[PDB]
Amino acid sequence: GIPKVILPADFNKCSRTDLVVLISRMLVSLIAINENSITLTRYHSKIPPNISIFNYFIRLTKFSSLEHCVLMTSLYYIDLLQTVYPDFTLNSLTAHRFLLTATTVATKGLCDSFSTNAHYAKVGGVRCHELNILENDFLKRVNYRIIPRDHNITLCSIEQKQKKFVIDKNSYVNRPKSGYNVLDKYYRRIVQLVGSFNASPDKSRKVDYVLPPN
Amino acid sequence: FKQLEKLGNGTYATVYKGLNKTTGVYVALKEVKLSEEGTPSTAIREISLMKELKHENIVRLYDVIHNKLTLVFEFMDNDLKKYMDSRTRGLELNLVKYFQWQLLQGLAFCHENKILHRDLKPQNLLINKRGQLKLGDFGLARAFGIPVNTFSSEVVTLWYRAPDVLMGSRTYSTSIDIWSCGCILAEMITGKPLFPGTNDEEQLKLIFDIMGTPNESLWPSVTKLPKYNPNIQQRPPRDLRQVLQPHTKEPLDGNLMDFLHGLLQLNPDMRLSAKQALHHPWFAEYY
Repeated sequence: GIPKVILPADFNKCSRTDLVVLISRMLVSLIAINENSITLTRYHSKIPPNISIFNYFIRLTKFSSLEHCVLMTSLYYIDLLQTVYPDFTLNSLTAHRFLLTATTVATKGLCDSFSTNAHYAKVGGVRCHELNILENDFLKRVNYRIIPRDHNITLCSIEQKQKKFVIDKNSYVNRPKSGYNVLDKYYRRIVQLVGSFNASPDKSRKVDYVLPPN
Repeated sequence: FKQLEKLGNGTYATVYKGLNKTTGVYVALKEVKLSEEGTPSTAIREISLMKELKHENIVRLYDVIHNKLTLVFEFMDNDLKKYMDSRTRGLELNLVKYFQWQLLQGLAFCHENKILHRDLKPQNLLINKRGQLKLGDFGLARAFGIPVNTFSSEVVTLWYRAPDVLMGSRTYSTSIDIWSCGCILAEMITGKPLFPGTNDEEQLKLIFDIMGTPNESLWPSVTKLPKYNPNIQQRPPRDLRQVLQPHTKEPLDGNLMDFLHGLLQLNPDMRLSAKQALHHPWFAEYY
């Protein structure tokens, strides 16, 4: 027998401890798959850090006042970076450094209240400079296309530097909620996949998560 | 690019005029100081949103150049504030209308993509040698389509700030930009600024001396504003015509006046929308 908390439709009206368990769950599920299936990146650690993703994730949340939309954005930034930085895969060597980075770009990019990198580096465990070049890397690879919007990923992929081929490979109007439908789409997805207790980081929080069928 | 003259300043950026080395196209290079703060949040926000704002009435960002960071903006000659100084006096009313057309056109685009400029003033209304007006400097702007907790920001002047914002409001929507438009408008009409306040306190008083104090009756939302005062000396609204007319060479027609009142309601929800503004009888002859 295990608890069964029902979440709201709007992720903002929802406890951001719940989001930090939901995302962490999705993260190690990707980490398992992406691995159980090599030019290094800045998001690479020499060895897997001895702190689980969740325990690292709440920490960042508590001591840097990470807003909800930033937590959702962070998850989304995986799909972004994974689609436009060929070299980057999420895996137990990239999670942390990527997370630290994403988190603090989402906040500085999209929010009214934010800290300094020097504040973020301290909580995150890295030197300030470490975080500065780690922040700069991401922004270059993503081409500053950080606003989660329906066509954002595609437009980012298109805005990449393009190889010339012999044969060429071949407006948010009327679009619902002006194309700001991404973060809900992710919210609903993680409750659908890792919402139950069967994912991998069972240890973290013993709960089944529901989302009204609507 | 080869820099050829500084143009303005701030604590964020030093701006220069330069040239493309393929097309002779003139550009404004905006050098952003690149630090314990890392990559100036203000840049991440500007670069970010600009890519999202392509319109013939929003200054274009051409590229980004990377121990520094240069934002390459489409070079604009002067600005509404600087353009007016050159006369001396408000602009002639056919030109007043056109400029207010261009501003609302570009902003109507912002508001459609769910982005608030938040800091519209005549410096931020740049004007090229060809008479085109384009909104610029989206440093304080936000994509409000991302439901984050809103906190307002320190600005150099408050003359264009909505009364509710000055009353600590943190649930303001797209209506913050429409207030500034009604002030930009009065300015262009008269020559002098409508609410030339010195500080938080004075600006509000100066608004209420003309607009009347808030009408708790038809605006109940105001009692929830953090800086709200229930014990203000209640003032009757002064009719705008007798405030402007004395200092505008041409007669102010009814349409112009209804339009102006529509922008400068105290209650946000009573404020005209950019889309609605562009279909006011005042702009009929543009169709």
